Amino acid sequence: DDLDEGIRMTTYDQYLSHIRERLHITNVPDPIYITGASTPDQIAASVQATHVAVVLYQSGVINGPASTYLRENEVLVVMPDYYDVVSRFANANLQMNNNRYHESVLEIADIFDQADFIQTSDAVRQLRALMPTLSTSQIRHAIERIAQITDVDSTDYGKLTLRFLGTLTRSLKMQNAQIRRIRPDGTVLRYDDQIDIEAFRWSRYFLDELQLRRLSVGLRLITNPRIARRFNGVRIMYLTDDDPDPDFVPDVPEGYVAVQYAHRLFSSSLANKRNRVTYTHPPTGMAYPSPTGRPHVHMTINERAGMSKLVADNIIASVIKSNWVVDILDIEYTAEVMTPSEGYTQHVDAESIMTAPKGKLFHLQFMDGLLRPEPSAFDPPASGEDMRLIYPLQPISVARSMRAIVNHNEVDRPRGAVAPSSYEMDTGTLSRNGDLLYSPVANG
Amino acid sequence: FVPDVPEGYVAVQYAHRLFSSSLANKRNRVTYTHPPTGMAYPSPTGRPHVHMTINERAGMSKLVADNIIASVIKSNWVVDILDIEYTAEVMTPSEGYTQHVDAESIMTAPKGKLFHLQFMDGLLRPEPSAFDPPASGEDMRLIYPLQP
Amino acid sequence: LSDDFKQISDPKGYLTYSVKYEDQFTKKDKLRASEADDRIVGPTVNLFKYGAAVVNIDLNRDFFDTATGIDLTKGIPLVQDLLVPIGVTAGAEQSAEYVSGLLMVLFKVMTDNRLVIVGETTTPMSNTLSTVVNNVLRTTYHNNVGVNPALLRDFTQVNWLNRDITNMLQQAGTKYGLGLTETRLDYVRLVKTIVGH
Amino acid sequence: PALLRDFTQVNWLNRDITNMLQQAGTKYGLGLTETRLDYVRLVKTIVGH
Amino acid sequence: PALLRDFTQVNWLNRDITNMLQQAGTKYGLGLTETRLDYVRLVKTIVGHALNIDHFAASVLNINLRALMEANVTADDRIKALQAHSMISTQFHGPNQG
Amino acid sequence: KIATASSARQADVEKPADVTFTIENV
Amino acid sequence: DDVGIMQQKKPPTVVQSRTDVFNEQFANEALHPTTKVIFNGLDVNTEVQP
Amino acid sequence: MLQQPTGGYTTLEQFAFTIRNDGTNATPTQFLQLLSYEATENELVKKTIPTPETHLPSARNVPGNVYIEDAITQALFGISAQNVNAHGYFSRLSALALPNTSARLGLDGVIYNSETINIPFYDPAAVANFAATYAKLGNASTPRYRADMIDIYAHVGLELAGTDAERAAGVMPVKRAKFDSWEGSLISLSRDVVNWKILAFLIDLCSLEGEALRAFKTRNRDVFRMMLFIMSTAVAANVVNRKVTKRVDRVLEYIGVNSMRTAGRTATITYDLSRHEFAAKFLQLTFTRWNA
Repeated sequence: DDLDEGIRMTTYDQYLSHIRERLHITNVPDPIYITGASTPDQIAASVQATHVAVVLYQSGVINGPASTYLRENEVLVVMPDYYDVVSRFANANLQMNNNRYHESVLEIADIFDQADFIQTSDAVRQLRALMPTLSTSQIRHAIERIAQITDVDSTDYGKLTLRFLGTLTRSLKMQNAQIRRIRPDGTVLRYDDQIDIEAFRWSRYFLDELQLRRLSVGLRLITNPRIARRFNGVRIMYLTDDDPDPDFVPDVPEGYVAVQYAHRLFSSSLANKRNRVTYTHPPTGMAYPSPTGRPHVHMTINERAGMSKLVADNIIASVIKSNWVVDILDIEYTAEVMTPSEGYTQHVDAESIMTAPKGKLFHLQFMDGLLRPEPSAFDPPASGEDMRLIYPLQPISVARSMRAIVNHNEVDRPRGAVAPSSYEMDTGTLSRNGDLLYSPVANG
Repeated sequence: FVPDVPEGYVAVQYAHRLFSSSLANKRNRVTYTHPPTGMAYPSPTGRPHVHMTINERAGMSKLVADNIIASVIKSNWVVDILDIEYTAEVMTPSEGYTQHVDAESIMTAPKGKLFHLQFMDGLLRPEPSAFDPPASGEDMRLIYPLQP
Repeated sequence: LSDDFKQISDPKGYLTYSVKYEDQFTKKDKLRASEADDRIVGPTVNLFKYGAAVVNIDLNRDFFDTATGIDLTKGIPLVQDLLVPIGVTAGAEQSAEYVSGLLMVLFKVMTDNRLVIVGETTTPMSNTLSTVVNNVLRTTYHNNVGVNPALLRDFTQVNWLNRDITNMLQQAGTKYGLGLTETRLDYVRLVKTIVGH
Repeated sequence: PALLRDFTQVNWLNRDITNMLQQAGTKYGLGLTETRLDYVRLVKTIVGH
Repeated sequence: PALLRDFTQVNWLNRDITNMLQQAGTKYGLGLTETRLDYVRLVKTIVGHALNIDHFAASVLNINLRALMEANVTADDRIKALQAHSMISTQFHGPNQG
Repeated sequence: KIATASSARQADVEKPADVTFTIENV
Repeated sequence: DDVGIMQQKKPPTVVQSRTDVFNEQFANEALHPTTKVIFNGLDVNTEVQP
Repeated sequence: MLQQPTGGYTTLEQFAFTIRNDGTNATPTQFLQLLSYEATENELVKKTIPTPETHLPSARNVPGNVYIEDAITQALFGISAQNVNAHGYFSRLSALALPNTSARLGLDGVIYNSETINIPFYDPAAVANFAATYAKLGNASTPRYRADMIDIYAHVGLELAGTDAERAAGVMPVKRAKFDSWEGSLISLSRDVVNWKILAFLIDLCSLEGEALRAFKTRNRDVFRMMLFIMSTAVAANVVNRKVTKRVDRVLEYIGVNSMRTAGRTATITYDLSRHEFAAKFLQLTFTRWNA
């Protein structure tokens, strides 16, 4: 089975936030619950009734014909929770497994056929995933800040200004909010075209149509890989500076052994009248007081936060003397790509990479040494060796359109030279409706 | 203590012809060609474990000497310089090392110079307290006796 | 009238090419374009000049200005004091600034109410242009042509680049074009006729 | 002492504290834990830290 | 004179020069040309230029170039000359022999 | 002479639209 | 492909100066490429040949 | 996608290899006819080639379209090729080795990550077979995996100069090649070879099996010999001219003996040590495949 293939399913909270109000607004019966005695024909009648291909799950183990129907028709089951999901399905083949699934964003547009009530896409979810979880006051701070940037006097917004109670702030959070009539009890009523005006039907995130149209293009821009120039993680490996390409990531050598960093791996210990920072290899169990003579380790450091200066220094010393590879994942960095004539203006000692606060943004520099000209035949030999420690874990030249605009010889291309993508030049046409289009590839 | 040459090292007589400048990736590196295999190693970092023997440092390029010590450090070469004569002093751990000899001088002095190496007898060195935190850093020795 | 838009000529984009040069490289031969072809192809040739070490695609700092709060001196948009800790000053060079940058970028795009009006435009005679340029040109074009690598064709003195760009431009699936074009909206009026460039 | 976890350089202590904090019967927390809004004003009243 | 074609305002000259240049047996050319020695290096690449110059001088300049091109003098040669002029066991180091 | 490096980036020119009083067509 | 005539920019050149005995430490090691070299007097190729 | 012909992609006239001979087009074999050898007192015995390492460069994602054909041909035959051992290209080659990769090898020899339908490309199974060995060019420089740069050249000489009897025997006298030649013949030949679409050659060398592979090896022996010839001129200790009866005969001493020369010279292309590593590795793989 392809990762795309299987039984689509989502948590009830997602259904409530995103699918349910839309169903309410389209005047269709609420989707049927699926007990263990649900025929595929019933699910079909439900799906054609709601025009949505969604069924809530109620209770019991679902029979296999229903499962094959749900799978063949890509129907989205809604679940109370993700505990013991396999227990909810009959397994004629026992192929289903709690660990065998593929989490992925599924745009509402792939479900609903009515474009009128769908303003965004997956891009907003991705952008939100970038955001730290915010307390309501942090949300208010964000909104007040954006208001400050756009020269709005946001004073008293979101606040009750009482004569005797003073000012009181209420939460500005109201994600997915809709305008709705309430019964005098205070409880919400479902939208009714008969009494409520059409404008209150769906709120469109309280944005102007044109603002939405533009918001779409902006979302495409924001999630473009070229703009995604904030990188996570740095491999630390003691190697000679051979490769011109900035985006070089040394491979871990064949003999190396992966080891997650943990405080427990390092200890004080006696060794030849010294209290050396012994390291114990998790496989062999062997203790190694000296940074020299340690087994080839590919150590991963997900979080530096508790690490002692002694241990960090010992890890670096192992990188250098025992030839460790240490992938530090906690690091986030911008990455300027220097050209050989401009050198490295900024420097990062190993200590600072190992001790910088989490959540601070490092600014690494990486030479593109492809434009270094050949040495003279009579330049004195270098007895020494230029070395390098820091490397990216991911491609860094994401913004790079072209490279090495010079001739090797007069006619040959320099190795690693980069032509502009054809797409940068395609300037096709306007669509029938005015959207930009690339030229047709094949004539048909 | 005279460290034993580890198994798998290859004996190689030093000769002037083993080292030369050569182009290697946009630099004129001091290349070393390994007499068994014949292979050239532009950099000190990748070289085969070699038990080089230097019967005489006369005529040796200083760049080559830097290269050989570099291979001592990076390629873990064991080089034995028989030309050298030295007096020795055994320091007690309490008096420490009052003198040091650069590998540069070991490599560049005229034959007939008499180096004075010092050595610690660390037998009486104090043992660390059981609860004292480890210190960073590591003592290393580069020059060794060939004889008791 | 309500000022719903921001009429402007010669629009600036969200993305622009940035370029780092190694100045020691310089072709010995001096290419001699006609004055017209230099009027069109010039700003392109000048920017992707021989010796360009890298050519990046950055967010246009001129558009995502400090007035939006965005800083772009690094690889990424960065906005201070948007996503912050409460009860303490936010640390300098905090990573969350990147996310704020994206928000302010998204927002700034969401609110771009620019409405292009045709700027000054030349109409070269065909004979005044090299044929390769003339095939791309469509009668008129703005005197402020931006840059496009497609213009480098038969103009860059770098051989492999010319060969590669010529390949992509001779593919059926990609056709560079510049200047006034036959839009579906041609001859539609709105006090003034709409046209495509 | 619960805060010492993965910060104390003393190994056994961090191991013991990690072990306790990983038991079902005990869980350190550094609140806020419980807001209570008013029924009319809809602003927070009594929080539990 | 081959450049005079379609440029001299003398009609008969243009007609005659055009005749000679349209003969198969004579082809004027100017500027950079595809020599057999293209891409050969000698610190710098060799190239050919069809220059307006008498063939004697062209010949001599070509001779001199090929003379330099074939010499294959290297550092080893000069090192050897130095060794001949040095006290009998001096050692020389530096440039790659070639 | 020392080898050097230098950058460039395409300039903005987005002016507000000119207010002409001449007209192209009858 | 051509040889550089202008003075090229180079990585910083730290001279390690190894002796018979020393205490190696790698706190504040540079991350950028660096040319560690062992001897102080490496300008040895003096005699220019015209 | 181009379906591979039962004879291999080299059967297609689009991939035909040719070299100018004093400026006129000619098959490599009829250039090799002009070659003549004067044997010397020394001998080339061919040691067995060590079997190539199982390890492959990590199939790391990289931005852009790698131009692998030009990288290999430049590393082998180009004037002063640079960055021959830069890893990225080869990581992409290893990505081509994967069972269900989205990467494609264009007939241009460019490697595309996207499935770009507009550009014709070699059959993915065949390029998987080709990359599965040739990505090992990527670890040419790693000390663990450096190929012998000296003894392998015996094989080169055997496959070039060696008479069928010597090729059977596995030993030949060390030889001095020579041919009637024009100015810059070795550079021009190297230029003629660097333009070759050798990916078709290697892909056919890997994907083909049984009778087809053998017929390919006989049909293409002269091509491989021209490649070997360019390399051998790059490594020959000495190359000179000999005036005889108003005709210059180019002379390369010696075939099959790598001098480990690195300094550039007028007469031929030249390997920097990195190029030497690369060519040695390439020869290790290519002869391992050719002799099986």
